Amino acid sequence: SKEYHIDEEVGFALPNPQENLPDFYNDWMFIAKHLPDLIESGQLRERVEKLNMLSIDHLTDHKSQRLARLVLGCITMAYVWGKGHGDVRKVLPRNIAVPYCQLSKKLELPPILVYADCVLANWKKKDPNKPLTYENMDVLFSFRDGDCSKGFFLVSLLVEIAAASAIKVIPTVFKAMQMQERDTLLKALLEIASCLEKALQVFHQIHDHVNPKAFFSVLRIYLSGWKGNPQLSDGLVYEGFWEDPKEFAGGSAGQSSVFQCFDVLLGIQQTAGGGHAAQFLQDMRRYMPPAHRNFLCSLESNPSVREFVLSKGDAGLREAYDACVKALVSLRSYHLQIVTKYILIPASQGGTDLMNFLKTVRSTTEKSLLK
Amino acid sequence: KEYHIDEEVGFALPNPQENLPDFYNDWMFIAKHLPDLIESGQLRERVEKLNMLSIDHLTDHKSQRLARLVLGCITMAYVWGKGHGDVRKVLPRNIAVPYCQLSKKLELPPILVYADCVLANWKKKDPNKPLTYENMDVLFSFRDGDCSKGFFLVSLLVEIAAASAIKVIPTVFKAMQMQERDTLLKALLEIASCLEKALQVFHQIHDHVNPKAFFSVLRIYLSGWKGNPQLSDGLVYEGFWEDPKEFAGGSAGQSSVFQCFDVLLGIQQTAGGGHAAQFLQDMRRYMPPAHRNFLCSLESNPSVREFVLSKGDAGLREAYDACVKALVSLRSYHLQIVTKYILIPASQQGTDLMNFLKTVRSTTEKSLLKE
Ligand code: HEM
Ligand code: HEM
Ligand SMILES: Nc1ccc(Cl)cc1-c1ncn[nH]1
Ligand SMILES: Nc1ccc(Cl)cc1-c1ncn[nH]1
Ligand SMILES: Nc1ccc(Cl)cc1-c1ncn[nH]1
Ligand SMILES: Nc1ccc(Cl)cc1-c1ncn[nH]1
Repeated sequence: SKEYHIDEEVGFALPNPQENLPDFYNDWMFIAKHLPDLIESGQLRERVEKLNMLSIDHLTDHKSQRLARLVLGCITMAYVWGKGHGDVRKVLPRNIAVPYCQLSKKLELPPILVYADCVLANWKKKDPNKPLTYENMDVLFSFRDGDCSKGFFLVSLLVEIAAASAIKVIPTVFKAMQMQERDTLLKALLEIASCLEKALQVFHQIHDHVNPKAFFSVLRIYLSGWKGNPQLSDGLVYEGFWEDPKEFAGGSAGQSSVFQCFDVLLGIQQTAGGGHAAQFLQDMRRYMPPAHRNFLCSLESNPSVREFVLSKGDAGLREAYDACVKALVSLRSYHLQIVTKYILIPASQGGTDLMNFLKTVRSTTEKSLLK
Repeated sequence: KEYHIDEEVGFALPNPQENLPDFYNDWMFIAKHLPDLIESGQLRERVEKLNMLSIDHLTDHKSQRLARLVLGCITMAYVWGKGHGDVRKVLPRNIAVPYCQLSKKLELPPILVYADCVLANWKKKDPNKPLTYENMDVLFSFRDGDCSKGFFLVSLLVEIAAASAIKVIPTVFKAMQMQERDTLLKALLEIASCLEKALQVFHQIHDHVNPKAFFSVLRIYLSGWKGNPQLSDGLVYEGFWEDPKEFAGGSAGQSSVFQCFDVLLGIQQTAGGGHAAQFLQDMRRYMPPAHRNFLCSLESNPSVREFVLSKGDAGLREAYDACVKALVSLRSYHLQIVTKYILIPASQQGTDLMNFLKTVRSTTEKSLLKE
């Protein structure tokens, strides 16, 4: 595509993100890399309260401003959720609060671990001269041992890389519509469908590397935020930045541009209506990087691929379009079954509005089939 | 460009349609005699006796904007009735279905919206005269003595005064990239000139609106059903949705030209998770699609604010500040209007309203070039 910071190889992810900061900031990363055994010992909160306020004026490139936001975001999650059994810190220490916020609002992100931090900037290749498989990859940061966070972040990133392969044929879709290149558009839409289809096969790998009683009971709590949470009723205080507490939702895959872009490409207005789902997905855009909003906004301001394919009466076109929407329905319906496996049944051993929420998005997707 | 802009009237609808196809005479009669039907108590009767008219005989965009305006005023008149408290909670099928079908086609919620009752609700008496209050009028009003002509036309007149600055928005972004310091100064000054002229047109609101008529009559018919005690969980659109849906009443926050200058001047009115940032973002779902595409696409370009901040140019900075100073004066003068037309009439039988508008103005003066 364009300078929207989209890689041809990994798409919206950060290509080969940085693992080490300037040693100026080694006080920070010492904490982050040893979080699994700093939380167990009741000494993570104390060592955070010890650190003195470092300045953000020495983050040179963009790749280490991201790495900094990941470290500062992972510490912030570990500090406020503690061991994970209902002990909550409602005020973030001053000497890490204002470094987190000063950086965050220079990348136009909210001061909390978002999807682009802990997934897109949170990976590396085992052998740098090797492909992109679950074997040859490893996550840079985890919360506590045995939380399956390496499985969760990676297979989510792997299908992100899988679907993002279709991003570089989006410009083909829009210009085939402009020059009336029917055959090109048809092949373009078919290629998009093959990517969303194989992004579902990569999505099967979650049964192998994430365990339900693990995800629900440890990794869920560290990825929660302080927006509409009874544990942090009025939000979290960023000491020294805002005197009042600020609310921010936790990390979500709805904060991925790849996963929202195909809905606006195919003309599925998932943001239309006053529904809680249409509202959530819109709010989650301000939790995406700025170049990633501008890409979704630019897709919105293009002629509807749907209404174009609708007007042609082309049974070939209308099947290639229906192929893409069937791939999103299958993904969302298979995604519904794992929510039964990884939230519903673990919670058994309120929560019914979650399935309604997701079924709302699936139904709107499935109500966009042409024929 | 293609954002459906007008050289003279801007984001307003250029010379809207005054009549619909005689197929829809059943609708047009109810809208054109809205005060008489409500005054006699026979409006809800003639709406229930309506047959379902297919929206298919509405081809032109202008004939669809007129129908949205007609159906919207009838809808507002049906729900509120006499406006004294006896509200209807179910919108009859024979108007709810054509309403929602048309709203779907135009990507707007099924409720009366600024783009209907201001941008599409006006007429030029003499085509050879200028766009002045004595040359213009409205198409549809709610009650007798509701001062609908004043409120809508003063707003529409202000919208045109500010839209005269939209044509130099590409000049500002052209000059920033080609590094043309002179024309960027001239362009910024021209923007500040138009905004200060809009404040002068805004003064007419004292002449054609009176506080009692607005607060007691017109304000009622603009109220929606989102977060309202009288319609707890929305409105029934019979035959189109099994469940009631919530939607917000009309607001000038639904106007793009009033949100765009904040976006242009780098004044992030939408950053953070505050109520004000949320409300203004929520209102973009109430603007025409091409109008809300223009807002976020302005967010894509490099920020005019940080560019002026780097150039250490007492000329540039004084010109950039002049625009921000014009917004702060418009927003502060608007607060004197609110207390006259809402707060004071409330005191002859509120705060969260003021604290929103104070927060929005406070965010603008934070953008004054001293930080
Ligand atoms: C244990 C595994 C998973 C669980 C329990 C789960 C659960 C959920 C929940 C609760 C939501 C509601 C929105 C929110 O609360 O953030 C959601 C939405 C969503 N999830 Fe997941 N999820 C899982 C794995 C994944 C993965 C691996 C992906 C993609 C790589 C994904 C993609 C999405 C998307 C795109 C949405 C937005 C709604 C939509 O697009 O239909 N999920 N999921
Ligand atoms: C009787 C006269 C008026 C009253 C009582 C009034 C009241 C209000 C209210 C209640 C809001 C908050 C938004 C909402 O609650 O929906 C608001 C905001 C706003 N008003 Fe008005 N209004 C009046 C006239 C006007 C006019 C003629 C304009 C024309 C430009 C205008 C421009 C705006 C704008 C742009 C906002 C959005 C907030 C902002 O941009 O700062 N108002 N006003
Ligand atoms: N796949 C994910 C990866 C990272 C984060 Cl922070 C959240 C998710 C997710 N949110 C909803 N479902 N899955
Ligand atoms: N919308 C989605 C919902 C759930 C899952 Cl698992 C994936 C997607 C998606 N994949 C590509 N685009 N969107
Ligand atoms: N000026 C307006 C014109 C039409 C409608 Cl529906 C609302 C407003 C307004 N809302 C808040 N302030 N002004
Ligand atoms: N932001 C505003 C708030 C209140 C009023 Cl009355 C006008 C404006 C405005 N006019 C042109 N741009 N902005």
